Amino acid sequence: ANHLKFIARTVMVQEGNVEGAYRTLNRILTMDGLIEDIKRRRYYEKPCRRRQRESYETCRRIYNMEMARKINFLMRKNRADPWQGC
Amino acid sequence: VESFASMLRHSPLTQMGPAKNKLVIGQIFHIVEDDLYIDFGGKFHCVCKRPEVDGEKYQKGTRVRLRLLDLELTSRFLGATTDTTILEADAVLLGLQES
Amino acid sequence: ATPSLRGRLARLGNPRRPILKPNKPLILANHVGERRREKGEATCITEMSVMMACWKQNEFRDEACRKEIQDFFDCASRAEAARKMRSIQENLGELGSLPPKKLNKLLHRFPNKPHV
Amino acid sequence: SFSIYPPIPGQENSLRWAGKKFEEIPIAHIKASYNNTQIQVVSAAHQPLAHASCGTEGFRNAKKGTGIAAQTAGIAAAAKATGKGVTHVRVVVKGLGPGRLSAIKGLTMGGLEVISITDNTPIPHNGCRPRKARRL
Amino acid sequence: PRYELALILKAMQRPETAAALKRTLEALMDRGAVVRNLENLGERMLPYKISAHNQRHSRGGYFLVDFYAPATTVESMMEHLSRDIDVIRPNIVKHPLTQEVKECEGIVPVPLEEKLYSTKKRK
RNA sequence: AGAGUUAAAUUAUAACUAAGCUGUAAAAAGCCCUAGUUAAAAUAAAAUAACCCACGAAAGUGACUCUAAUAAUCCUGACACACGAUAGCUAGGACCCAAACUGGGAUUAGAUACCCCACUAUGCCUAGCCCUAAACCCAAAUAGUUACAUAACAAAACUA
Ligand SMILES: [Mg+2]
Ligand SMILES: [Mg+2]
Ligand SMILES: [Mg+2]
Ligand SMILES: [Mg+2]
Ligand SMILES: [Mg+2]
Ligand SMILES: [Mg+2]
Ligand SMILES: [Mg+2]
Ligand SMILES: [Mg+2]
Ligand SMILES: [Mg+2]
Ligand SMILES: [Mg+2]
Ligand SMILES: [Mg+2]
Ligand SMILES: [Mg+2]
Ligand SMILES: [Mg+2]
Ligand SMILES: [Mg+2]
Ligand SMILES: [Mg+2]
Ligand SMILES: [Mg+2]
Ligand SMILES: [Mg+2]
Ligand SMILES: [Mg+2]
Ligand SMILES: [Mg+2]
Ligand SMILES: [Mg+2]
Ligand SMILES: [Mg+2]
Ligand SMILES: [Mg+2]
Ligand SMILES: [Mg+2]
Ligand SMILES: [Mg+2]
Ligand SMILES: [Mg+2]
Ligand SMILES: [Mg+2]
Ligand SMILES: [Mg+2]
Ligand SMILES: [Mg+2]
Ligand SMILES: [Mg+2]
Ligand SMILES: [Mg+2]
Ligand SMILES: [Mg+2]
Ligand SMILES: [Mg+2]
Ligand SMILES: [Mg+2]
Ligand SMILES: [Mg+2]
Ligand SMILES: [Mg+2]
Repeated sequence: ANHLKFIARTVMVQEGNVEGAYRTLNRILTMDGLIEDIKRRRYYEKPCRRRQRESYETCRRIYNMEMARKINFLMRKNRADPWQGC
Repeated sequence: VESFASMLRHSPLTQMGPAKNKLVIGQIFHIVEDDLYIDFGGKFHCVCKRPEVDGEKYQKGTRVRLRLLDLELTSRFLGATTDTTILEADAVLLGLQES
Repeated sequence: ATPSLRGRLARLGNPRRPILKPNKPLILANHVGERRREKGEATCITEMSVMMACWKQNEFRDEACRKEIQDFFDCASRAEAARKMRSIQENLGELGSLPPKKLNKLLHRFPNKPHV
Repeated sequence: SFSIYPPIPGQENSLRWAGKKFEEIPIAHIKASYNNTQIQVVSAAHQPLAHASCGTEGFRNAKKGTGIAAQTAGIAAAAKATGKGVTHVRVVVKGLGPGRLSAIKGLTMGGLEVISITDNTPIPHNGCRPRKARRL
Repeated sequence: PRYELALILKAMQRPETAAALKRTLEALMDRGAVVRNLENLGERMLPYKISAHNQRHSRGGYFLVDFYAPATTVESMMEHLSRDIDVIRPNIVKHPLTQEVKECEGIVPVPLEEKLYSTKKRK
């Protein structure tokens, strides 16, 4: 409100395609976590009920990180197998 | 008589030291269509993909140039006691036994 | 990089106080989560609306506007064939990863070890 | 380097639409609320040229929520605005609701030309506490 | 240097500016302060518009005053700065150069944590 | 613990503009001293950083700055001493927003509830009380060891 307007969260559509530029802006906000925050902040969420969220999120992030790594590590051996029908 | 420790101290696998970015010589002992299984002699063979240049030149018995990345592929993962082995080593293909 | 698990979990040794309380133990499972089927939206809605406006202005004589109508059916055929194609499309996978069957075999081939 | 989005308020940038500076192009406020949508098209001078609501467009208590209604309001809004002769519009969406995209499309399809989207959706830095969550 | 004074001042002409700075350092030298240096950072358009003394300002001049002062004092100078009619925002920070540089030796790599769960032959 | 400060948002209150605005699964009631825009103090609460894991004895503590400042050459120890989330009580201020209660509106066989709408004690400050929690990491303190060893499950087993 004290900041200069139109500098923030602004995309300018190129070659007149609107839908593309909107997708772009959406990708911005969702990349920064603002959509999850708006949606979060429609109602309240109590501090306890918040650390639960945090911890469940962070556990899940750890799991998915690890499992991802493991998958991409074992990726090589997806290759068609040499020894078949030994 | 040679003591084992002596055999160890003077071996090439020792002399090489750390595995990263080493320039190694290797041999192709098995082929599946795009994939060439290369024993450079270390413990485990590595795998490669036949390059676009001179495809038919790389055959079983052919000798090859390798840039050795890792002597073997291993890591420990979430809730694991022992780390996990691929039973291969990581290497890159440079040229074929440039002579 | 993977979030540090050091000091996080409530344990006998740990001098700190807990960070993560896992609901299910933190271990890589052997299998992988099955694919998530995506839901649909209302198909064609645009042409529907345009053709509505047309009949509103034209007092509902279908002969007055052929254009909105033919474009409407264009959308209907694009929609139906999009459904047929998304039915045969199961070779889609992740488009650059492998279908969860492959991941699961592959993961049973280099399982994760809790025991021993 | 073509179409860097945020054109500076300094004069180093010459790009004109209808021979106007980006500062002079009309602002269309879109407000997308879960039960509603409203567009108001205003001059760079802040003199309102157009107003359309999902209700003002003759929808009713629930149905006025939908994206249908949004594009509907958008069209007639751009009609009233086009009447006063605005070619180009820089748009701002306020709130996050059903008729965001629909209304923006509604301005285009309604024959009004769009340059920019910027999102001003109020994001508390932890000011006023929200109302309680619901089932409880 | 011990303390640092970030002066954002109402943008004026040169004489008025000079006046303001002068009387500022006078006030400081009166509360017992030793002034090291004066660094003019220019007249900038503020990042955002600041409302003080019933005037809402767009631009401002920027100044940096390094000085030594006794602990008891800082409040006094803050008060006399807040009172002032042409200060568009004051502040006083412990001068950055008292804070030490303790060498990042680098990243100490964190290994995966083991012996979380018991060894159990389950399933 | 003090003292000073405010970026986002919100609200008074004006200027325009349109008649609606709000609200749900769907509605109704409610408000049009309403709504969108443009201005704007106070009060309250502190996005991102945090995928960090620090500080405190615990409760607790994550907007900014400065002042004061974190017991013990360090073993255990009470019915003694000093603290102790929320809510609550006493007196005085504060009041954006939230909100037990209550009154409307739906839902329902009923609906003293879940959903909707207002509005209050109350959350906020200063001073004084009250001394309770799933105050739980349900895992006492201080030195150790990984020897011996699987009731079950959970955070593996044990000495002194
Ligand atoms: Mg404003
Ligand atoms: Mg987060
Ligand atoms: Mg501690
Ligand atoms: Mg605890
Ligand atoms: Mg559990
Ligand atoms: Mg917060
Ligand atoms: Mg309950
Ligand atoms: Mg287990
Ligand atoms: Mg106090
Ligand atoms: Mg403000
Ligand atoms: Mg306002
Ligand atoms: Mg207001
Ligand atoms: Mg609804
Ligand atoms: Mg009514
Ligand atoms: Mg966070
Ligand atoms: Mg924490
Ligand atoms: Mg101590
Ligand atoms: Mg003691
Ligand atoms: Mg208490
Ligand atoms: Mg209280
Ligand atoms: Mg009250
Ligand atoms: Mg008031
Ligand atoms: Mg209220
Ligand atoms: Mg009732
Ligand atoms: Mg019943
Ligand atoms: Mg229910
Ligand atoms: Mg009230
Ligand atoms: Mg409190
Ligand atoms: Mg607790
Ligand atoms: Mg607990
Ligand atoms: Mg107990
Ligand atoms: Mg004890
Ligand atoms: Mg102690
Ligand atoms: Mg022992
Ligand atoms: Mg058993």
